[PDB]
Amino acid sequence: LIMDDLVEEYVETEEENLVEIVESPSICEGFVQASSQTLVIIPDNERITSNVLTTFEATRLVAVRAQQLAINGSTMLKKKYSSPIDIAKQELFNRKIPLLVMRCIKVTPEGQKIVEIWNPREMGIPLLD
Amino acid sequence: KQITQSVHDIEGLKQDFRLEVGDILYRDVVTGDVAFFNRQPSLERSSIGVHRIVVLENPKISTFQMNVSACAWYNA
Amino acid sequence: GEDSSMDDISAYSSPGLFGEDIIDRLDDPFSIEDVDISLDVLDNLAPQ
Repeated sequence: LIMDDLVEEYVETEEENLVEIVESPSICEGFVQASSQTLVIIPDNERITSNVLTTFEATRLVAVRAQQLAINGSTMLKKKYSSPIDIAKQELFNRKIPLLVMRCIKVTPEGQKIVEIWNPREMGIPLLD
Repeated sequence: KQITQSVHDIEGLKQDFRLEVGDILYRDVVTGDVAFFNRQPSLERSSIGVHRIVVLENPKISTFQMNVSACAWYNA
Repeated sequence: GEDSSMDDISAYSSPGLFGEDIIDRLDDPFSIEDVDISLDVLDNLAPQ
């Protein structure tokens, strides 16, 4: 009985050189749950990130708005359009998009999330064309 | 059909006669649609790009047709 | 000596190459293991 089509064999050859008494409490250790964070919004005069939307952020805004226009139907465009993509794009260009860009720069160990909330209607818009 | 949370094939929608708001329609690709165009191996950043679809209505054609100058993106 | 009943059936297959007994750990320089390209589109690797 020639079987053939063997499952081979697999070999790993390397080493991972990853460079007060105590007992078992259940509350001092463990706690897989992470502490709830508090949102610190950096004041509008202390924001040091770009006031021009990146192509990534502008694309994300347009995509989110287009999806929400696919589920909803409300908009502020005087010129009506037949596609949610067009409506969202013109909403971004006309500076009437109902979305905010939150840029997170910190995770403080005290459970503090420091963010900069940027208004796309006041921001510069990249090429996108 | 959002009202039924079900997908219907197009043969059984004679009683519909219309689509309601909230319905999702899966329509055929038309000229002007965006498509992702990719050659393996995908070595460079340009190895996947988005092209505007140009539907070729000749039933005797089965290839993907691209301008020759576009091949530099995919090393094709 | 003259028996073949439990003859080692590996020695029946005469050696084909020289160093068949040496286990070599360097990977094959022609494998497509780390190249994630489909089998049907292997023609894209062809020269011209």
